[PDB]
Amino acid sequence: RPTFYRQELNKTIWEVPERYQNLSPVGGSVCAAFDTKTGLRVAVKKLSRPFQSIIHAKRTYRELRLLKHMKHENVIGLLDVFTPARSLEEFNDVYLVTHLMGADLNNIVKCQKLTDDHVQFLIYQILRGLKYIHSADIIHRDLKPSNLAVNEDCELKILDYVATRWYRAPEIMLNWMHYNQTVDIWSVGCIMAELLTGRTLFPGTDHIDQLKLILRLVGTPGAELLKKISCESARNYIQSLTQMPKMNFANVFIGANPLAVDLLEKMLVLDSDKRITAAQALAHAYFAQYHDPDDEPVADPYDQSFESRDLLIDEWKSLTYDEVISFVPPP
Ligand SMILES: *[C@H](CC(C)=O)c1cccc(-c2nc(NCCc3ccccc3)c3ccc(N)cc3n2)c1
Repeated sequence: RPTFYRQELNKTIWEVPERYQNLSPVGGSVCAAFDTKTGLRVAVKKLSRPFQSIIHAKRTYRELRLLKHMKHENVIGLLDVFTPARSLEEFNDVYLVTHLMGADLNNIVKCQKLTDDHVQFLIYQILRGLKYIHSADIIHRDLKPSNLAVNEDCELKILDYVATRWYRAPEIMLNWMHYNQTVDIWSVGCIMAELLTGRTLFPGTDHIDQLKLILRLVGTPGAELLKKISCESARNYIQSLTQMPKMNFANVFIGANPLAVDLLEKMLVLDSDKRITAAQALAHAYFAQYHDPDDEPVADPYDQSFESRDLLIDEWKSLTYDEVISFVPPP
């Protein structure tokens, strides 16, 4: 068992192993720290009251399991997890340790005009991480520039104002209950567009405007999609709209690499059934410089059956304790 030390930072007490030094607040609450064991700079997240309630406790468990499962170069994983508690009885605090990445894509994009090469590399990496996440039957749902962290070498990792709505797939905006993994592809298309133009592709003021902006680009639904809409409300909306043709994306992204344009056309498809998958996008010619199918790994199957369980706080808490105790660090 390691030796811990205590200290207070902005009206919060941090109790951590001596391994971690120079705790410095950066934003649960998150501190930057020095990992003496590896000379890495790391982010230490102390979870905000993880067992306050059933919903807090299930979330805490959900977060830990997910992070323990993610083992991929383009997805934030867990370097360490600990609690100062010596028993389940006193277990009331959870700390998660991950790589501290320098910046995020929103910082970058707001502060430099990217080259096509650089966009290729960045988008390639997002898709590589998406492939792995999707192969685990996980949907991110919240992809946006601030959820993508980058180091000075531009190595990218997917994490967990830049408004969420601006990256949300139209089927989520319309509230479809059976959306799929390709909602993340829509987000990637919107991120790619912004990297290439320095502009938010669809900066809606509200949900209605967001859809107006979207439909202006991609056109209104055809009959092939309308015959797939199960509910009257959504069909009444679609049939409301001024019949709009799809823009030719070459007239939107003027001077972009036409393979970038082609890829965007394949990402930003209104009908999610016809949207390219992450695996398929990785093999697109746009990423010819980076694509290697022998180094684009899939994940082990991820057991999400706990999502459908209704358990007591103590039960969620104990399960979390177990996940903490059983943690095996990465090499
Ligand atoms: C009906 C009620 C349910 C089952 O939730 C329903 C509500 C909302 C959305 C769908 C639905 N949407 C899409 N994509 C919508 C795309 C669109 C078009 C215009 C404006 C915004 C969004 C679907 C795509 C494909 C299939 N198979 C089904 C879809 N259902 C349904």
